[PDB]
Amino acid sequence: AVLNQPSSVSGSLGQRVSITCSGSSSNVGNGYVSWYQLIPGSAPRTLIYGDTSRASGVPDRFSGSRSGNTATLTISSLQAEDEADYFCASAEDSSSNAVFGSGTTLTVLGQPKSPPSVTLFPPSTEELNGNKATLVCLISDFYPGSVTVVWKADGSTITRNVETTRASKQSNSKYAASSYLSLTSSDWKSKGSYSCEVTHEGSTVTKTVKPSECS
Amino acid sequence: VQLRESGPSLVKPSQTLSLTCTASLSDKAVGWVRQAPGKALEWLGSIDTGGNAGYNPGLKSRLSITQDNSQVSLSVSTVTTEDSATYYCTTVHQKTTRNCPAGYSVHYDCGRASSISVTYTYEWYVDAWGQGLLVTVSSASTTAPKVYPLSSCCTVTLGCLVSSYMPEPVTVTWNSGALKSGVHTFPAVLQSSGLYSLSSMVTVPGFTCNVAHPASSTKVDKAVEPKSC
Repeated sequence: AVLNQPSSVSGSLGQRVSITCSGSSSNVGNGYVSWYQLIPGSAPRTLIYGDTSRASGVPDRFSGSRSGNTATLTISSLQAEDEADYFCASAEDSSSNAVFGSGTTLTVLGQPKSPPSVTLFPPSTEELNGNKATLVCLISDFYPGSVTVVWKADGSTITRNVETTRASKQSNSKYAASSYLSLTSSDWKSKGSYSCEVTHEGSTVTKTVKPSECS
Repeated sequence: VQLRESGPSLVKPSQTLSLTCTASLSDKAVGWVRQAPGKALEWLGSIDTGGNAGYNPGLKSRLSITQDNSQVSLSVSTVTTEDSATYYCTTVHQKTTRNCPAGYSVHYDCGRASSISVTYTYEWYVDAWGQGLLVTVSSASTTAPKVYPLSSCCTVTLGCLVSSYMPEPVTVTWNSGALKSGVHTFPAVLQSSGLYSLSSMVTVPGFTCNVAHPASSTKVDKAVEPKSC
C-alpha cells in the first residue's frame, strides 16, 4: 500500500529532472499530492503541498504537477544540494489516512572530484590506562565515495583487528568514512610508526603516528 | 517553532512502545510518521483539535494515539523487529472538502436540483517535521559507552571517541550546542564483539563534547584540549 516511485533518478548538473508518482484514483485521483525531501542528517523537508503549491522557503525550481492519477515533481537547474530522497504522499479514503511513495534517490552527475581528508588520532592516555589502544582514522570530504583503506606498521601491512565503515554521504554531497585499529596496549608501543593509508581515485593520502614522539 | 520527541530508544520484542511529543500547540493537528531503515516513510496516525484520531488501516489494531490538550502520545503495542524505526512527530493539516460542480448546490442529512454525485477532496500534508527519535527493537542488553578524548600527536584537529556501546543511537553535541561550525560526527562501526563505536571530531583553524546514550540513560561530558607538546 505504497505509491509507486522510480527507485533511482539521475540528472546532470544544471539540467532538468522529473520524478513520477504513479498512483490510483483513491489517492492521487484525489487532487492533493504532497512532496517531501529527505537529506541525510536533517529532518524531512516539506516541498510541495496540494499538487502545485510550494511550501515556505522552497525555490521556484521545485515545481509540482499532476495529470489525472499521476503526479510529477520537476527539479530545474539541479544542484549538488538537491541530492536526496524524494517522497510523494496523498490522502486516501479519509483526511487522516495517507500513503507515501516508494522513494526516489536523486544523484546529480557532473560533480567535481575531491581528495579525501585524512586524520589519524593516537590512543588516548585515559584508554591506555585500561591496557587497551584504539587508533581512529577519520576520512571526510571525498567524492566519489569509493575509498580503499590499508594500514601499515613500520612498512608492514596490517590486516588483523581492522574494522572500516562504509562511505556515508555527508550533507554537502561528499562522502565520509572511518576506520578503527583496536590494539593491545603492549601492541601500541611495540612499533615505531603507524600509518593510515587512504587511496581514492589513484590519489593516495596517508597520515602517520609515532608512539615515541607522541605524548 | 520547535518540536521535541521523547521516549525510550530501546524496547524489547512483544512489548508495548510509548512515545511522547511536545512542541511550542492547538493551531494544527499532531501526526506521527515512522521510517523503517532502508524503507519508505510510513504514516502511523494523527489527532486533530476536536479529538478525532485517524489511524493507518494496516496497523490500526496495533497502535493507538492519545492527546491531552500539549502532549500527544503514540502507543504501538506488541512491538517486533520490524518496528525499529525513526519516529517523527509532525504537525499535519487535515481537511475533508465535499465538492459539488458548478451551480453552488450541496447538501447532506440523509440549478437547485442536481443529479451529479458528490465527490470529495481530502486535504493532507505535513506542515512541520520533528528532529526525530530512533527506537530500536531487540532483547539484547544496554551497554553504555566509554568516552575518550582525541587529540593529535604534534588547522588543529580534536574530537571524542564513543567506544564500546550498544544499542544505537548516540547523540554527540560539542559545547552543549554552542560549537557547531566545524563539527563532524561520523557514523558508528560494528566491531567483532557486537558493540558499536563512533567518533565525533571538531576542526579548529588555530572544547567539551557532550556524549549522550539514551538506552543506558547516560550523559557524559568530556573535556578535550590539545596536547602540550
